[PDB]
Amino acid sequence: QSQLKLLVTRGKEQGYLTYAEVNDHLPEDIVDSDQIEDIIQMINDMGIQVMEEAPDA
Amino acid sequence: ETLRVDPTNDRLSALVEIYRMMRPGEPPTREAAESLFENLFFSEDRYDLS
Amino acid sequence: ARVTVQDAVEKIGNRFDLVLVAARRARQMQVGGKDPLVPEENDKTTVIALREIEEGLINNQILDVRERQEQQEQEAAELQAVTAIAEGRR
Amino acid sequence: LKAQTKTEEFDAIKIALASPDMIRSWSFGEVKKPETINYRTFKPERDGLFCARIFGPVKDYECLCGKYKRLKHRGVICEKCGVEVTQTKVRRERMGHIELASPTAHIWFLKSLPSRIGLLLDMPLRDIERVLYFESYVVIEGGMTNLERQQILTEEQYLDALEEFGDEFDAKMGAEAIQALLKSMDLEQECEQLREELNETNSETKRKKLTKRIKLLEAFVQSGNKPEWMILTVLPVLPPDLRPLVPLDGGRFATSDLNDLYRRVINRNNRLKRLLDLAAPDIIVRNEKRMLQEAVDALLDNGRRGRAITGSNKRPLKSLADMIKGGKRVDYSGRSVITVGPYLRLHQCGLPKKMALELFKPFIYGKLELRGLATTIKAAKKMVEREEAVVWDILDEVIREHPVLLNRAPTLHRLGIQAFEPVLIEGKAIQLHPLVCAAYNADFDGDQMAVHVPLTLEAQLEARALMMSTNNILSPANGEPIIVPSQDVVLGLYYMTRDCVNAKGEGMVLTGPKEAERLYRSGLASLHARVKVRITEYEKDANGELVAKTSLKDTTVGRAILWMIVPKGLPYSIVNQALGKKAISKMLNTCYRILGLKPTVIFADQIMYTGFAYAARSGASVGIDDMVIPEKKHEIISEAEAEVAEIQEQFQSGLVTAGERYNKVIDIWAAANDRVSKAMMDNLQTETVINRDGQEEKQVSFNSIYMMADSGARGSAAQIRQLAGMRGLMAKPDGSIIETPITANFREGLNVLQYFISTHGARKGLADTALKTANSGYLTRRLVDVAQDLVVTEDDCGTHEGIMMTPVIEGGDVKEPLRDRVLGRVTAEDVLKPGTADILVPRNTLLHEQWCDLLEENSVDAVKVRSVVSCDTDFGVCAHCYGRDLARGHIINKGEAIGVIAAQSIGEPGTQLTMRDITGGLPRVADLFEARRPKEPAILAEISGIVSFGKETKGKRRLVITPVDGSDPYEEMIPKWRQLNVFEGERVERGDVISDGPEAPHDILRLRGVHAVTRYIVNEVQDVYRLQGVKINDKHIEVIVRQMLRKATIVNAGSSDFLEGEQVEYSRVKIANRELEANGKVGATYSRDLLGITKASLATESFISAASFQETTRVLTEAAVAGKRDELRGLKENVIVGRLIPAGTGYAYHQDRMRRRAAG
Ligand SMILES: Nc1nc2c(ncn2[C@@H]2O[C@H](COP(=O)(O)OP(=O)(O)O)[C@@H](OP(=O)(O)OP(=O)(O)O)[C@H]2O)c(=O)[nH]1
Ligand SMILES: [Zn+2]
Ligand SMILES: [Zn+2]
Repeated sequence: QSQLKLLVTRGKEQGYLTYAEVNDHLPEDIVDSDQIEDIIQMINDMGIQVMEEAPDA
Repeated sequence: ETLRVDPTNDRLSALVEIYRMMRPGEPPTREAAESLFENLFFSEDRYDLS
Repeated sequence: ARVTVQDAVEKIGNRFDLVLVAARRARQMQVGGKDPLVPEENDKTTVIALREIEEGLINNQILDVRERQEQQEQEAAELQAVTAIAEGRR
Repeated sequence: LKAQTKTEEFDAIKIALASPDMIRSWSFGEVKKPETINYRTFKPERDGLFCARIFGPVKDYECLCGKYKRLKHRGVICEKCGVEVTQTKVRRERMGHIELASPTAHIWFLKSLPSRIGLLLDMPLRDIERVLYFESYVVIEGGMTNLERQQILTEEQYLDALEEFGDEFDAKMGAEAIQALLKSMDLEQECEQLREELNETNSETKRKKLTKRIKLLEAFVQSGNKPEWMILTVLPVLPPDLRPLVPLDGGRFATSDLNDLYRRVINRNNRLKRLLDLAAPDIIVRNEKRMLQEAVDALLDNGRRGRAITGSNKRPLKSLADMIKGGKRVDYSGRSVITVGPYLRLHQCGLPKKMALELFKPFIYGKLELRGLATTIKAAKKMVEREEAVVWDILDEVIREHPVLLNRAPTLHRLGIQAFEPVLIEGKAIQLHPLVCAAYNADFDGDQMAVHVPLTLEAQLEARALMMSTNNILSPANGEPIIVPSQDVVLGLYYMTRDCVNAKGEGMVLTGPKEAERLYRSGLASLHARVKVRITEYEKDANGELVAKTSLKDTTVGRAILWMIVPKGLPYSIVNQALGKKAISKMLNTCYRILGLKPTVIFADQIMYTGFAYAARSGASVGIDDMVIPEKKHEIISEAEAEVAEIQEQFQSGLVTAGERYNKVIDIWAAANDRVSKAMMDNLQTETVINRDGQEEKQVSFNSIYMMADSGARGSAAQIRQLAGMRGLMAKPDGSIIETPITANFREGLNVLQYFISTHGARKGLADTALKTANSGYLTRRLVDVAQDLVVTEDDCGTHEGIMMTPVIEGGDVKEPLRDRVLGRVTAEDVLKPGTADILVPRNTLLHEQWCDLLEENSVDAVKVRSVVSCDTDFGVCAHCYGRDLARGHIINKGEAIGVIAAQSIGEPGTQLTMRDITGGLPRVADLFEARRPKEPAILAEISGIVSFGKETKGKRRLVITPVDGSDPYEEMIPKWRQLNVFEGERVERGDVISDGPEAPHDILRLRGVHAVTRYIVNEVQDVYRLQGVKINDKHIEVIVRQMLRKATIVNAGSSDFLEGEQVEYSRVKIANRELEANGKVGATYSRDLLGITKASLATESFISAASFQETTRVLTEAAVAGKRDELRGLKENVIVGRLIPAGTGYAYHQDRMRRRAAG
């Protein structure tokens, strides 16, 4: 709901891939060196369908 | 509107939330949650506008 | 072909094959049986092959055929040894 | 009966998972100790990371201890220590392995975008797959009661479920749990049942995940790899030499981080092994397992999760993956500062004595030992190390016809590296021919070039027949000459014309060459008068040959003497009758098209020599009085400031809109700027008075500056306008324009204020330049990466279709014609003629035969031409369909390299592109190639029907248009925002405009047509080059758009699985082999799909080529999953492997090898 709707609606497509944005719109403990790669892998490359492979994962 | 989206309701929950935001790991206590916030904008050894 | 080398390509299309065959002939000259056809005049083997190609002699089919004759000369003329070896292991 | 078991030639490489036994096959021993080198003896330990028995010996042929020394025992191992004494390079190739106790998960197949171990098992990645192997939540491994097959349980749930049943559904936790999970999984039975279930009564509400997983599972099962190999139990070891610990200077060793990693994993693994023999507390052992997981994951690929530190350095440790995820130095090379060499030819360059001495070292050695002089090789070394005169003469022999290729730093296009014949020069700097000084885009500010020596025989011939400067007469981008004379020479030839009246003139006639005697002997001037002479012209027609034509024409002294330089052919005189400006290149071009190579080259050398010589004879300089200011300057400025003063006074008393008076006053100063500019030009242009016979006449100013401007030679109108006129509107950091332009000029004094204003323009100018210079190459990389795989092959196929070429006419409302876009183009088929016959079918439009397209009047302005866009070729490009545009005058040679040359030519003029309903500039080009949808995309009618409203805002909604006719309706979506263009009831055609705005290339290609969308792209990308004034052929754009439309989408039912979007390569080759194979009903119809450069380059057959540019960690992993193999026709992937390139001089090799790989 929250994460999915915010990520999809906002990122259309954030133009310059504004990373420093939705990373703060995420819960749990922040400042980790783990969740970083799970966002730079979805935004581009396999566009459109990748944004549907993100939520399911 | 800012208050409407604010989970915290008092001083303890606020300092604890801030402590969990700054140092995400160890369970926030009483001394740690307070001393950390004090050592951010209210201590010369940790903050100074010169 | 000191400066094109363009007059050689129309004799054998695609400059690449021109490079191949010319390098082939120049390879024959630099090491092994030399014997140029067009007078040297103090030119490297690089250009000598190009001169020959321009002259009209020494192409792809030419070198291949002469290689066939070369094989028929080395093999057929020296079979007395091979045949004698053929009876080695029955 | 082959079956050879040695290291011979390979045709392909295979990538796949590695079994534990597969790892054992590489094992030349087992690392068991964290020890590296001895603390005292500095000798490799027993079973450490640098063993001698396992890997390789330290010294070449002597063992560890010293029982055996020389080559006596090169095949026999040592008695005291099993050390195979062979080479020391053996230590560089030897593998080795570590066999862990408890299983360990591979970091790549675990967490790399899609959970490879998860998706194959259908299970959440960082959620479930983490908590069950980190020893936290136990998982099930198949149950026949109450519990499913892949659910997650807690310790409480575990014991409860164990108490209810137990001893019949046993399922562990951790690594080995996931191992049994993958192992128990049956890929076959699931591949069947999934196909059954995921096809029964389901619309587009499921098909996504269905087709996805089934294709993935089918790929994995057909790949051959067993899921057991997903998590490793045996971890291989990298060779010691690839991670050595070499002693630097005075102790202080230098080791790799991999040694730290392997040492850590060894330690943790050993403790884990020891704990599984002593007391075994669950918490301790499980923690050590997680720690072993940490060490292993850190060794394979750090990334990624906190990053293991240590090593004293606050920086992370370079893991294995970090060494293969992200400039080829070469011997026989050098570099130095360049310098002009006027006395040189066009196929020659100034190569320093000492420089050439060090370069051709091995050649000098061989030649010395060959002739005599030096008794041996070392004798030659000692002979050249002591430069003994005679050696130099030998050098003059080795560099005789041995070409050396030069190179500049910023290599934009093919002409970045050009070969020349070395000429010894007493100096330490490298001299270059001033003619080819433009191709390099090089100046003599202090720039330096590098030199390379073609060692291989065929390498020398490649440099002579391809990379030679004499072979690069024309530019690969545009057919126009590239070695065209520049500033100095053009000014010279411009001064060799310029008809001046009287002044030692008179019509004293002679005969060509004789006039030269007149010039040196003074008496007569040089720029008179005109004067008449006898010109012996030469022309040819029909049957070629040469036809004389002596006559008496009225030229000048300069034209007469300059006529001697002109070759045999050419129209003569009329090429000299003009001047020196732009026709200076035209003459060179025509000479090339009507004569050939050699005569065009010597003509260039002659015009260069003549240009420089007479330029020196002229003595054109630049004094302070050369830039004469207009007298009407102060007048015009006062008038402009008068108008603006009145406007300000009006603004004071309201009246005019003060909100935009800024714009109109800008028009005032802008107009005034044009007034001063026009005044200065009209003055500085004509002037003069002379005194012909009875005096009183006017020509054109001989004012040096004007002479430089009216003859190329770096001098434009704007610059001159700033020199004597005035610097107009100046930019402001806000982006706005100042309402007080620089009234003064460089000829005059400049106030501190306006200079402090101009500094902004200079700053932003240099800044923007620094940006677009790097941005140009940034685009070039993408262009090359997407296009560097297509090469002209299969000679010349059939087909006739092709874009109808027509002169780009903005003349609809602005008048601007360009009808040279058809030349060297292969005709589609007999494109008619106002009557009959004329044009043939496959006849390529000649340079003289394109001039024949003017004898058919202005009526014929449309010709169908075969292009690279079409062409029924397979994996290449038809020679005819392309063209001929090269440095060569003929058609492109079969097996060239269209892709790279195309990309280079496109991204070459990128340096001179100004970044910003008109974007314009480099960014506009990028958006066009990437095929991005506009910020306000228009809409088109998919099927021709009757326009009618579909429920006024009934959704949702937002307007709805429904063009329905013949059969079946359509419901488009109009979002209220933005108006319309077609009333209700009206009929539309197939692809009509119903938004009147920016068009989307996707809609055009999908609906309008491929010819239409390609025409759009080419005619829109050129429009941004028109403004910049950069000439570039349309062929190259068509080339990139060719593979820009590489893939498509099939929609029906065939051997291919419907939803899969595949390239028209396999599509066409399979549809051609199905209509006449079994049945045409076993195949579907495809549909072209527009995809950007990046999206297109992303997809490629070879996994190595992909591993080059895009993210290596992804491509390498996914290619590891499915047993893929490169085989092996790409350019890029065949470069890093270090073999012959499947193009150019190669191709034939690849073709032979390709046909060779048909036996099996
Ligand atoms: N086009 C052409 N020229 C050849 C050919 N063979 C020899 N030449 C010309 O020979 C001239 C100088 O060669 P040399 O080394 O001095 O004498 P060489 O012919 O015996 O080797 C050059 O003239 P140059 O090129 O006219 O000098 P320049 O025009 O570059 O100033 C060179 O181009 C050939 O096959 N084709
Ligand atoms: Zn030994
Ligand atoms: Zn074709």
